[PDB]
Amino acid sequence: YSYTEKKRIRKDFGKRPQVLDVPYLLSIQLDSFQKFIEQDPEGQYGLEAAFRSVFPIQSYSGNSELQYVSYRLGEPVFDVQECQIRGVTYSAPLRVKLRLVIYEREAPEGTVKDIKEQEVYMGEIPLMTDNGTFVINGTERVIVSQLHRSPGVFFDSDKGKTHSSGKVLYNARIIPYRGSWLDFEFDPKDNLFVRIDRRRKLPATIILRALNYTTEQILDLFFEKVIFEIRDNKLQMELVPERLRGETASFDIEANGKVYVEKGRRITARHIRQLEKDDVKLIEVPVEYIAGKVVAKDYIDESTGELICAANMELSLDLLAKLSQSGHKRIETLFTNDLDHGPYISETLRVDPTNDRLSALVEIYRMMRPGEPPTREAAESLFENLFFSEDRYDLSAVGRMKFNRSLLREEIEGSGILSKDDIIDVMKKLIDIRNGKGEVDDIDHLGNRRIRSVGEMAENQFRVGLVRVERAVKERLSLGDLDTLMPQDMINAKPISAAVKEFFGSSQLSQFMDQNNPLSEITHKRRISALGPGGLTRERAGFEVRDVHPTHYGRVCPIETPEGPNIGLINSLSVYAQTNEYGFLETPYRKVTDGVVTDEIHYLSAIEEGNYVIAQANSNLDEEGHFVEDLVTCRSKGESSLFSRDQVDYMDVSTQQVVSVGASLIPFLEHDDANRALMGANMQRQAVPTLRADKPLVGTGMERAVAVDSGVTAVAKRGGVVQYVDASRIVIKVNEDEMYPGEAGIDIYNLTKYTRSNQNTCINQMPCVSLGEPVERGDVLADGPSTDLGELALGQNMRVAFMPWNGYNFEDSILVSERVVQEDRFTTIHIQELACVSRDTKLGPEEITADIPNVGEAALSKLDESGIVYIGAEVTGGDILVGKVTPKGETQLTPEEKLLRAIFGEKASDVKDSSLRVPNGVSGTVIDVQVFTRDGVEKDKRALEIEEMQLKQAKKDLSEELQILEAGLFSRIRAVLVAGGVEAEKLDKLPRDRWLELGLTDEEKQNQLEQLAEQYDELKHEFEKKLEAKRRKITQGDDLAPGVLKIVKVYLAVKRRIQPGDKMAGRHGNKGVISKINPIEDMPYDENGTPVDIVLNPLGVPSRMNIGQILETHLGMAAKGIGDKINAMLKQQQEVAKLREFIQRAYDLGADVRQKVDLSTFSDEEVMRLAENLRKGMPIATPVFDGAKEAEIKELLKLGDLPTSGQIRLYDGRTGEQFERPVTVGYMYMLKLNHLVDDKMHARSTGSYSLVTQQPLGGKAQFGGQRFGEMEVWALEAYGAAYTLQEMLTVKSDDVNGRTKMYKNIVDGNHQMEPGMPESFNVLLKEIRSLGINIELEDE
Amino acid sequence: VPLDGGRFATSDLNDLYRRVINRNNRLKRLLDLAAPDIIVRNEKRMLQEAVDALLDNGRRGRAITGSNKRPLKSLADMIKGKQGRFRQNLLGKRVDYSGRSVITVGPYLRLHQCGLPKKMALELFKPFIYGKLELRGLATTIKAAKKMVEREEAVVWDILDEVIREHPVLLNRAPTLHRLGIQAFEPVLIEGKAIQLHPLVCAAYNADFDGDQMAVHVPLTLEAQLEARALMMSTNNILSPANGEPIIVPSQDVVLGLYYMTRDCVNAKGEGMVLTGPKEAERLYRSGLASLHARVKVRITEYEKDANGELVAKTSLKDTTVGRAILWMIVPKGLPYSIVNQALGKKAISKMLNTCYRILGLKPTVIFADQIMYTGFAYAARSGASVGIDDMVIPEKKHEIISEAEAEVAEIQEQFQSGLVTAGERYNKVIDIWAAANDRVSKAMMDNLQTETVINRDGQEEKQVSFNSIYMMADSGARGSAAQIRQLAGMRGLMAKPDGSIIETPITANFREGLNVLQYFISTHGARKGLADTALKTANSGYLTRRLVDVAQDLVVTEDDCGTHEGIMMTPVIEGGDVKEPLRDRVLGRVTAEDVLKPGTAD
Amino acid sequence: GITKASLATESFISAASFQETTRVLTEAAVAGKRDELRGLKENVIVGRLIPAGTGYAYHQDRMRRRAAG
Repeated sequence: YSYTEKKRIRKDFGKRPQVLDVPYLLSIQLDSFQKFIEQDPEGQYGLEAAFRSVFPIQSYSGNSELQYVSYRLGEPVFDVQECQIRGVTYSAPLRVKLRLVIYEREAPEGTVKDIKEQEVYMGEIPLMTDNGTFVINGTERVIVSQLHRSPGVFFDSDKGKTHSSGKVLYNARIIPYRGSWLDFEFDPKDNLFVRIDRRRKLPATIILRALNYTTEQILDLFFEKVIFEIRDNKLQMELVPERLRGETASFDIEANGKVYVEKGRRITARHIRQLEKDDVKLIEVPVEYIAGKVVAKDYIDESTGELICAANMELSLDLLAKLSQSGHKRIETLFTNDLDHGPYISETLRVDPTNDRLSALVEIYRMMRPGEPPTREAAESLFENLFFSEDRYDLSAVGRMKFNRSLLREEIEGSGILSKDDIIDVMKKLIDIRNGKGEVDDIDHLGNRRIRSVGEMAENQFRVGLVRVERAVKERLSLGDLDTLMPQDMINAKPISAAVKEFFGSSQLSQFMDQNNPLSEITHKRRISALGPGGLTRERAGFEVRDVHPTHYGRVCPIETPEGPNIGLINSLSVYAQTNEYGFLETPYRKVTDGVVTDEIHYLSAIEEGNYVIAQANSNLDEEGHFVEDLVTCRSKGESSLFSRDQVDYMDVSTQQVVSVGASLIPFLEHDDANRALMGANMQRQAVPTLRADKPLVGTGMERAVAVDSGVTAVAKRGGVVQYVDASRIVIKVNEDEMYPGEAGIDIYNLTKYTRSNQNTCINQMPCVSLGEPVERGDVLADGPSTDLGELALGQNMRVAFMPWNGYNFEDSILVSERVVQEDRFTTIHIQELACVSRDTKLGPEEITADIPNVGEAALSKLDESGIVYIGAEVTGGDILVGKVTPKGETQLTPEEKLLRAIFGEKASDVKDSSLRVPNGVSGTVIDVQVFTRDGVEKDKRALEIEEMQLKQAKKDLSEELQILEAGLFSRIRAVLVAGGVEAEKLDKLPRDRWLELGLTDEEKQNQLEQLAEQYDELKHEFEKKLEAKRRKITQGDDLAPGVLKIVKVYLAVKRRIQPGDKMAGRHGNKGVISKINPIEDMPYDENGTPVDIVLNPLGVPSRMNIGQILETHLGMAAKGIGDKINAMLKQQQEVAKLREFIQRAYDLGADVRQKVDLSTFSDEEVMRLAENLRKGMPIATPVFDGAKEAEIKELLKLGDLPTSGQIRLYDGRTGEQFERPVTVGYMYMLKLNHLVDDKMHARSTGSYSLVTQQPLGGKAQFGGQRFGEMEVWALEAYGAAYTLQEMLTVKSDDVNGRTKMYKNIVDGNHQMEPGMPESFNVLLKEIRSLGINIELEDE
Repeated sequence: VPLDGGRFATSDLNDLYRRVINRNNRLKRLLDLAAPDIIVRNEKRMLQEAVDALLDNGRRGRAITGSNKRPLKSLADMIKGKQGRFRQNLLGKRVDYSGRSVITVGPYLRLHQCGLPKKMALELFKPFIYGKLELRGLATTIKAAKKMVEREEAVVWDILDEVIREHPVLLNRAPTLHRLGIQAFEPVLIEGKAIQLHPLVCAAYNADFDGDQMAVHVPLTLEAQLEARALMMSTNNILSPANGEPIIVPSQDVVLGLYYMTRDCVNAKGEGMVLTGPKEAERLYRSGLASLHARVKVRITEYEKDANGELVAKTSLKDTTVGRAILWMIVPKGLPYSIVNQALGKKAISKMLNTCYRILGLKPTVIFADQIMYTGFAYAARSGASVGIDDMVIPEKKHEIISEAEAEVAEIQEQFQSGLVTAGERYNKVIDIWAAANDRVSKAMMDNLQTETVINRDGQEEKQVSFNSIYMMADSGARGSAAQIRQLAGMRGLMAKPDGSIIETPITANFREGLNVLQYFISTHGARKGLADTALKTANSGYLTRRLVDVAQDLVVTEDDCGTHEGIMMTPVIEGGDVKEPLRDRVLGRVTAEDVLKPGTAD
Repeated sequence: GITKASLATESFISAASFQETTRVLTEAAVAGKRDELRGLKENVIVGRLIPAGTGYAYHQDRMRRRAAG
């Protein structure tokens, strides 16, 4: 077992052996962005693809072109941490080698007239942190993946558009990655159409007329030929038997002197085999039968040279006679069956008014650019640039792949330009689907939906920037000078940087990280949205998109999704899901060969899945790997049934493969309704990290992964033995073999103490190791905000009893004891930021100073000399935090103030106070002050003090850094030197720098000694050089906004405690607003006088069907029960052997549990440490759909000598008499949500008023008033209360004279209203009057 | 106007206005330079376009966009739409003297009372406090009164309790679907930050305590105070305005308390003794000498409003239980004992409130509703009603039903392969046999729950109605129904595919055994269907309510009698066997169009 | 229909309040209309007392004063 696991082993009730360990949970973000950067040599991705896509740029003439060579990412100015403090994007410079070649236009290709190579700077690109995030403007943002319609061709068909017709009508759509959509469709009269750029409908064949296709070629392409021979007697027709399906004989078919089909009957399939066996070639056809058929090609009068019958025209008797007259002895017609080969292209050609290529191009032009008189070259260029230009059209690799998949073509790759073959094939397959062979595609299928991650949208935005650049580069290359133009001259970083900086900071998909919890982070990074650019809209989204789809199984979670207006659009990646090289989700499966369930794992997409038959993870297996049941439950073609054991192709990997990471942490998920599982998964994210983190007694074994893979903890980079643990750093001395040859082998982790999160919570880290104890690679060295020894811990477990209590648990209310508030176990720290900016006004600079007018020494007691609070000062609402006073000018006062100031002789100062003070209702402890000053403004005294302290601590930190590293290095030197010459007196008494030139026997000893002499050289160079670098960074100025002289940021730290109103919840979707903090002596108490921490309603469970919370409760009471046994063994100081026996008995308990832990291999110290960690209750793992069963729960309850019914006799706390019938009591894990009533309570009597409408709207301290909407106006109209309404319209909101007059009346003690007319009404009158419409008020 | 950062903020009209003037000015210049009339024509086109974009950018074929690249907001776009002046700043406004907060239960409250945090009431009633402090002389200066209020002296709190007495305050919860969604309570100052709501008034608000928030509005003027006291006060609104039924229905914990107390058992402590009234029934229960529900003979003296509204006292020796005798002490005089001599689920409680209203009036009904609430909460807590995993009992004969249906579907498969049945016919038949097996399992569980209790009587078994926690919670009407219980213990029936197609095979497991992976995945389709349907169903209902209100706004009762002739002719709706609605419910309260005669004519 | 009937109101402020504001206002302009503020909505807009419930007694005073000039 692992070191961090040998100290607290969670008992696992899983039964199915796990065969694939969960992947790194953030690989989507990391892999995507690493594609976006890392230099692709060949298979263009990311920056290389964008450059090769735009460059080279040829000038409009061809005299010169701008050429691309390579790119390189410079080092970021400041690290992630420095950017957080300074508030600046964590980016890296992009530096692109470029070449300007200039050709001579006299000589043919006189290339060497000018060659000009120069590295140019274009844009900065933000970099991803090691945890899948970006530090943009100091705030940590996440860009969520996108699920969009994969590029390619989609055949759809709407049913009942013309509802009177009730006729399904089809359409095909070509959606390129970049470019113009192309939409073929039918219409109720079976007429094909093309809708370019959602413009007007055009007869579809017109597009073919734009591609050099004459009517003969069109009909040669789309139809099938029927041959007529005028064989000297009445229209002998060559017959192909297979064309004779499903027809009626309107004349008697006779060949070889034999009548096969009798006239008047239906042609039958027996007749067709008759004709095939008889090998009939030719049948006589009557001349009246041809009056309906249509001629294929265009037949001329070859006797004279004139035309007879135009192509695609219906033959008649006279036309047939004329054709026979002119020596035409072979005739072609079109096979137009009403069943299988409809006359679609023929009818469309017939309704098409165009007759040649130019007229079709002109029609295209007039549809695309209506009003503009088209020309030859304009029309030709427009149509060619539509689809056949590589710049304005890209189907992309995925697009060409999906296109050929929906065209059954063989080659995966191709070209991003539409061909003629492609439009022809799309038309042909749409015609097929109209006929009946093949069928439409469904859009919700996850083989037609694709994931665009951060690397790919970033690449797209970078390419858009490069286009913006190439415009002006072409403009400058065509006209401007040549020999005096370096490439650096003609590039502008602004257009490129603006594009990338708009995506990373202002995109809909680029959004503030949810940092309420380690789970909330790690599930914001696995989100998958269907909004933003190229996505849907929450109000124009349908129903088919929202509902689950059978292909979501293993790719997207069915449970976790917001339950507001974003119900189905936003959803979370499943646990084991991945993305193909084309962006399609895929899920692992064990291959099955010969019944045996193999160990090798194939990732199947959503399309290569369907045709296989996939067994389930619940299906039992034997040692060999064979199934046990004969009829294994499997699913195939998107639907499930029972199959044989040898008919099975694949198996699922784990029973948690269908759920996401947040729903994988709910225990007993299978016992809860999916409505409550949805709510539980959603609320589990908002849990606030409490003061002390406590493991869940019942978890699902997935907590360790969510904690270690969030990067909220400090995992060891390499093994070794801890050298120095501190509250704020862990120095670990690496093992010998894990140590690279040249370096000291000391890893230093600087834990991040109390730091604001995005949500004003506390990101704190606490070492969980002890000095001088071994550690291995991957071992958690420091807990995070909401972890506990490496396991996630979003909330705390406490004694819940399910029973009503005097109406204090009515309708989801929670009755919480007071022993829960005394123990400060749901107390949360809330760090807050307050900022005061000193600005240059037109009346002069504003000053931050202690001397504040109209304020006594009372308030100024806490400010230091420069006017900034001390660190540690416990402030309360209203206390001054920094003293800022602005220049003030002539204040027009009233004669009475004139008299007042001229009597007491007190003229107010010319300086107004705008000092920053704590917002009302807030207490706290100033824990940090940061001062930012321009580069050019003198630093006040406290800025200098802060600068000195930070400089000194930084210098000391670097000194300790190098001191520890070189101490370990001198240890390495001594260790190598005890080999090959051990010296006692001379070797130690020398200062350790006495090896810079001294030499000993030539082995690896002196080799390392010379290595470390060079290390002396360049590491002194390092020490002083980069120490001066940090000194410069510390003392350098700041790029503040224009007009800002200095900014002071003060960091309170509130400590919020439970109170009535704070929403709590559990993992099973059972919310609750705490109703009463009940005294300890009143809680229902057990038979041993131990009271009950929380009392929950039993009427919440039945109609909600979250039975899990019951089972969990029972299991919790089992787990804690075991702890008590162990507690009574450690408090009675019983031998390690007695504890080992009992603990071992407590692990090997389940039916046939997967886990087996053998305590014979633990040393007695390890057993005692494990027992110390279990004495608060033995934690238990209950995997999601492989849980623990009531048989095992009750064996556990019997192990801890508890009531196997899981339900005890509670006595009342107040009257002391037993509750009549037993109550269920056990430890349920509760979470304090983010809905703290401190933040939700708000009130207002009077305050700010908006500017235009003159109606309540504050927000800074006192927020805007309560909106009294239309529905409430209806309610008051219903009551008949006209006066309450009138005051809520005029004097409470808009009536200015009214509002102030009535404040005066209230203060006088007279409650009366003098209402006028609201401001918004006569604002409306002005706005209507400004439309030239004379609206007035007909006075009396 | 200048924003903080030194940047300015301008209303888009300025930009639009600028274009007009610019173009107008250019035109004034061209007419002086005698331009080629092509240029003057173009200038006039652009002037027309600019004025059009000013008056209505949208209606103008191409919408002018500013530097943001999103379209500019023209004049017509400000007086129009949901965001226009009309709908957003002129019919519904932001309002002073108004706060909001999370709500919690005050179960000690009376129907006309709402908890109100001290801080919120201090901030809402601030000018009242200023005036009162000046009046008492405690602060002869408004400026120093503000100082006293901010310092929060201990005299401010006394002034606050003096100013808040008899001052009703309107509580609101959005969405306000009906007029009982904004009710005037009378504040009680509490130490906290969460409003406290009387439980009985949650149903009207549709308020539950899992994070809901309520807005508090203070009626300032004196007419507003009398309106909130006489029209809106929570004790005036006990009858719904849609139907006449009460809306002070004891909801869920109180109803389980009443049901547990007014129930009975075969042989329990105090079986068949005689009690001298309800008071020693309470004494026996408290002493622990008789169980809350144990059949007993008690003498009771019930009253009855005879002709001339006088309550005649008649006493007798009823054959009741201890619990019903205890509860008779809270029941008002004028009501019969029959109202208490029953199991008393939710329907019975609401109907006894109806009888109290109809016989006695509003004041006794309000007092009675409060007393019912207190005694229901009290005795629900005395019970110890929980929910264990053993309270959901799987029928011991569910496995065989399942296997029988498995064999039947196998047989119908063999009759499909043999060609005897078609695909569509196999479907309806197999769906029918699955529905039949589901109903058999439902019957089996409801027979193993509702009455399984076998109780000794004189040594011999006597089965009665069960005391199962889940059965009682379903039976009293507190929470749940036979459907949810069915999903808890019996198999949870057939699910539907996202197209409405009932999945051929059903979910044969339940929540006590837990679903399979596929069974859970199938359940999810219906879960999300229902959830998204609920999300998108509220907007349609809101639009319907809005359209209805804007039709019906200006209709008010304007006379006493138009002196009209007959109107509608009213008859029960009997659609075949079912008498959908009777005459009493279709005629109660209306006024007869003309004289009505008995079966004996001309009477 | 309810929406048509609510738009076929004789008062252009009530009609303009909720649907087709542009169309209603244009029609009222070319009609030279006037509304006498009788519906609840009209009086809610101009901040007056609605002619229902408690405002009824007030508004009938205005009716009687309209009777005598």
